[PDB]
Amino acid sequence: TGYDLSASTFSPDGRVFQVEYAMKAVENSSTAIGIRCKDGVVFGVEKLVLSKLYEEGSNKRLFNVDRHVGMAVAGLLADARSLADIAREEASNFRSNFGYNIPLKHLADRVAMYVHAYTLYSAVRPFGCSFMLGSYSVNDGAQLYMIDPSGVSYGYWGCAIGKARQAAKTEIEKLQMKEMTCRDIVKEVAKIIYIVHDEVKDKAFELELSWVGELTNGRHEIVPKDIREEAEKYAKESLK
Amino acid sequence: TTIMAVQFDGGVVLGADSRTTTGSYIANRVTDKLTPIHDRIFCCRSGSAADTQAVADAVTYQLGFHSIELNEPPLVHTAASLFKEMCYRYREDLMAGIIIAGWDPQEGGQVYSVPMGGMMVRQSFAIGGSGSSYIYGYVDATYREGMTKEECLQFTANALALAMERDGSSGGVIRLAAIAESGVERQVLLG
Amino acid sequence: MADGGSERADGRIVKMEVDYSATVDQRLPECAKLAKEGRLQEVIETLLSLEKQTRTASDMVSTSRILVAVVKMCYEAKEWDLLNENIMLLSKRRSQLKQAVAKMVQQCCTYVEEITDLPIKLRLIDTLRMVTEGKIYVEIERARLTKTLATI
Amino acid sequence: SAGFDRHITIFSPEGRLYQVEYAFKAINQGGLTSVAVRGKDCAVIVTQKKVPDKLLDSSTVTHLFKITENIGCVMTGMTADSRSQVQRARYEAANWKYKYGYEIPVDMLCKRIADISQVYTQNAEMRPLGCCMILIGIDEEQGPQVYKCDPAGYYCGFKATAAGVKQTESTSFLEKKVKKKFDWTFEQTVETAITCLSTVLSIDFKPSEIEVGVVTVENPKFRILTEAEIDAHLVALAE
Amino acid sequence: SLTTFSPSGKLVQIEYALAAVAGGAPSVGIKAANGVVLATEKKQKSILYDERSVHKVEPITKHIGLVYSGMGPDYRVLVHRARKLAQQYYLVYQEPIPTAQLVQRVASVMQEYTQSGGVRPFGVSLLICGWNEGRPYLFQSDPSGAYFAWKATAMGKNYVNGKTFLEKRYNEDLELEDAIHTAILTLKESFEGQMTEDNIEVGICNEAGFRRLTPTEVKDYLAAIA
Amino acid sequence: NQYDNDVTVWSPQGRIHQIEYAMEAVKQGSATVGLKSKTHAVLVALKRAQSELAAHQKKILHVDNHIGISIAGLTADARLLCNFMRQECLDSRFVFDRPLPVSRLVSLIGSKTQIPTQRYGRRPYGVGLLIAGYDDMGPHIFQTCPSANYFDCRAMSIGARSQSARTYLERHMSEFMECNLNELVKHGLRALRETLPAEQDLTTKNVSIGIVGKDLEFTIYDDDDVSPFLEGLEERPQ
Repeated sequence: TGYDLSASTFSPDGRVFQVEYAMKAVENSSTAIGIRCKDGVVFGVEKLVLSKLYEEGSNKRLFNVDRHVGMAVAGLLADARSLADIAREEASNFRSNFGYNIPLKHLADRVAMYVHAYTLYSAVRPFGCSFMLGSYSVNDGAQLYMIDPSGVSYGYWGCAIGKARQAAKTEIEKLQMKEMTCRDIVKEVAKIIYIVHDEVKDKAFELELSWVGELTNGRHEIVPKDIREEAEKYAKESLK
Repeated sequence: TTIMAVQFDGGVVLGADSRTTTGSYIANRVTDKLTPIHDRIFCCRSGSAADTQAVADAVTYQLGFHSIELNEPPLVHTAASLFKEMCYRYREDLMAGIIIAGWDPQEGGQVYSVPMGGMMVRQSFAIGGSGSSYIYGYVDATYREGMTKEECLQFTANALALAMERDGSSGGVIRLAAIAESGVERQVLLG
Repeated sequence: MADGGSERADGRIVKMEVDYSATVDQRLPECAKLAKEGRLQEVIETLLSLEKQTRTASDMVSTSRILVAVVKMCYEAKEWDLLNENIMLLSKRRSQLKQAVAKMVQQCCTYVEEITDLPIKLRLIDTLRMVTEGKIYVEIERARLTKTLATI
Repeated sequence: SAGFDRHITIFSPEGRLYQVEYAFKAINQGGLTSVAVRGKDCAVIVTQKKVPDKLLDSSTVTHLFKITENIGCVMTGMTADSRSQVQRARYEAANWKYKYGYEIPVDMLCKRIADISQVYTQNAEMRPLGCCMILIGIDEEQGPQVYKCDPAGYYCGFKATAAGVKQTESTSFLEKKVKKKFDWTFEQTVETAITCLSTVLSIDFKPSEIEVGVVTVENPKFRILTEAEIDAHLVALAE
Repeated sequence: SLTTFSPSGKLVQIEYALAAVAGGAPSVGIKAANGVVLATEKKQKSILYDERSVHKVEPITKHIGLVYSGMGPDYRVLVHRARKLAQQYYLVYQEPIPTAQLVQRVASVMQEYTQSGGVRPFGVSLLICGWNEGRPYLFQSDPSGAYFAWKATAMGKNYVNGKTFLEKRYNEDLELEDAIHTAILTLKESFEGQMTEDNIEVGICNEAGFRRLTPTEVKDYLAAIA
Repeated sequence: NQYDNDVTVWSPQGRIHQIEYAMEAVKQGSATVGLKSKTHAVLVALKRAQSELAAHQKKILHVDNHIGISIAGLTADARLLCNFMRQECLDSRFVFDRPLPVSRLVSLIGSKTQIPTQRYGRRPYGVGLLIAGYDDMGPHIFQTCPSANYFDCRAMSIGARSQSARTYLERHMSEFMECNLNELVKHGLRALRETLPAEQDLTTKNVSIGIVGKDLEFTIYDDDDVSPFLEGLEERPQ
């Protein structure tokens, strides 16, 4: 209301309204949470079918950036695809220049600088994405990071991105997060996603769960969720 | 000329002659042929001088900048990969006999070798220099797996002694370097 | 904490009755950190109230019985360090001070009449701190009026 | 006034420009406090953390950024500008080390960072990196140093130094405190830093919220204190 | 912005930069018979600041002094440009550059920044001086690219008042010491009441070379000079 | 509404309306329908003309030996992405000496159309791609959008009044999976005969069918191998 056009200009009270408007763009996006255990990091995304036109296995927001790192994006999908390609490129340069796996702090700092560089100038807009970054290493343990649309990148035990950002972490934080291995945390994330928004505004949603840790020996892939089928036989027991 | 690096259980031990010559005249009688890069990782050079000096300065730059940005002590294999890239990129113009050694907290003492081509390999001991062929003759005779520090010092002492004695270009004085978890130990011997 | 102060109080109920006031020295960091934790409204204030009332009994047995004026300065330094690790903005945790110093100046009332006026007036110059720096209260400063009347 | 709506970096009438004096409170949206003190052969940084979450970590909330092995810093303001400024500082210190063969003095580094911010200010079509930076380091023949770098590109450096949110009050306490001519025997420095932040913010809190970065002419390496010795200093000033 | 003229007047963005110069810290500079005296007025905001870090009086070569009245952050930039340019002249000709050629090239640089259309002008007015070939000089520039030649002048707050004192006080014939005396007089006319060994900062230019005076002799001289 | 001019500007509700306007520009193309069986993928479009005497503007165009696209919207961007498509096909056909999987090609299409949707100085591409192909795992029916958010389906339909087509696809998507080519194609035109107003009927010259098969190369048909496809019908239920 006065000056919020360019991404270079300041306000009479000193903040950039472009960055705020891009931050609350992801607020309308789907709910995506993440949490780590003592030997791994678990992702989970509330994903919704439009009406009946999807195929249940298209456009998966669970990407796979490096051999041990993947994203859990939410927001504008194509911008997240481009950012995932940039992250693949950065891990490519590191693997080509130093001969070992990228530490997640350095990767997150390069990605944060790339996002900040798209927030700086006036020709371009800030990104409309907010994503998660998990990892595991034998000499480092489990690491879960978090990048906002502005470019502030730091670490968590658990997080949530979407509508129910507070309404997930209200009952995320009552989890005994340290003493659990991630194979419990699979159905834990299942119940957390299943709590929020069963039928209220939309009609139907669908669950994806990504999975990295010591049990994959350092690999990162989606769970065989059909194996052990841990949502629904507990989701039907989570309504009471 | 003649440079040498032998690892043991606790750490590594380096060694070189000095005697940088040009043709048949000695230009310089005593030389720091081995070069600190980080506080725990060395490299010792041979071949041409300006090539290895410029490469060592740029590697010191890149490695110091990278290890400060990590806020962690660097790896040895990292410096070996950096020397590999810079050697391989200008093999048309460089003559580097760079041998990387150094103790590491994660992986202990390691020795890497980069000859005139630009390949990188891990070894338990290495030779280098034009007058290294001879102690390369008997380094597979006298060496024993699992030495102590003093056995490595006496071993490389006899080695660099005979290399300096036999080759015309080699000679000068013996410099040693001992890298372990404890400290960096340089000394100047003759005998 | 709530139980954190309940333990200290519920334990020390005989630790000073006949046992010397050395378990006080064994309980000084106890009450100190109990106040430090400092529950918002009433709980840890009730705990500190029990603690300072046990300390009033300790005053009866040491500062009102032995009257050293050094044990008085010791209790005052105890409460001093306690308030050094405590805000007391009238932050619903001040019974550690209000009625504590109320019974302290009642001790003074019993002191100027019984103890030599010099140790009690030392206690009084310390109560000067206790209120003039510790958010002076009306009736506590009515006791200040009668105590400067005692100085008269 | 404006009028001109101060959208780009031009000169307004009588006579100032409004972009940089809007950038001077991009620090103030950080919600954070920093204090530096130089008394004697030591130098002390102190800065608190605002972590409301138990799910959030504690190691990676660190604002003390070890620039080089003898130079430390602390940042306030927004985080992205701060971290990018820190990597520029590290890169240019490494450039010094490559070009000139020896360790950079802390003065030239602040000059170079200020010049980068001025070039970001002189040419338009770039945001002027709204974060403030305080540096410390030891130099031979000059002792310790404390410097401040502005988002405008105005470096300065001085004895008792503070920037953030509440530092009119901090400099009021440091005028009312650095006026008596006593020496500063390193625990005098730590005690005055803790108590100046303890009088500005008036909290008197656990040893787990503030971060203390020190450098001393006995070990010129930059050094971040541990919870045990922070607790030791805090109860050492507890009377 | 900077690309188009007014209906009748002048370049408003240069006039505003001149106003920002006139709103700056005061200074005075006097050309005498044998030397040139420069003097600034450098007040710290608090009692905390150090007076050994930032320097107003700054040499360009060993015999060329230069002060300003404006913003240090632009001052240092065009100082560094003048450094590199003077060393390029000394590369080309192997001879220390004359001050007129310095003022030409510095004016060319400032003029190039006054050209269109994204960069702002400097908010800096210089006072350049030097002792080239016996006769010393004094050259004032401005943000507009122009330059002048003075016998004695001032820039900053109350430059009009200081200049009307300079017209009355100064003359044609003095020495360097009498020049410093009248310079600290006309700077003391307009500065604050507490003027110490650190609030001022004075460099001179003898024919033997540039000399930047110390706080020792500055405190010795301004210890109630009149 | 004064923020509603360029691609760069985020809205105060976060919805960049240039993307919405490009979507609405896609909504004014011709109707087209693509749907696959387990072994054969068929996409059918609708032709139009400028006048009676003129020929019809074609929609199904060839790309590669196993790739063919439908289209709706602009034609300059259509041929631009066509040339880029053929180029990236013959690029990998040169280098790897294999046919391309479809998914990486459409990821390259999204990465191609990303740049004109984020920087300033290019418009988002008004484009209506319906892509049929064959990797090792059978037929694929992908669709694109000017927002580059490409979808995979089993049967889609884009263009003007294509929603009744979608209702038909809803009530026969279970039936689609089993059948061979002929009744599959006539399900496609039993979507197209509801993409039309009821007072006129689909003739020969206005319809186009392109079949790609697991052993069958991609082939376009016009009126003459479509006269076999147009018989085998009844009237609409009037």
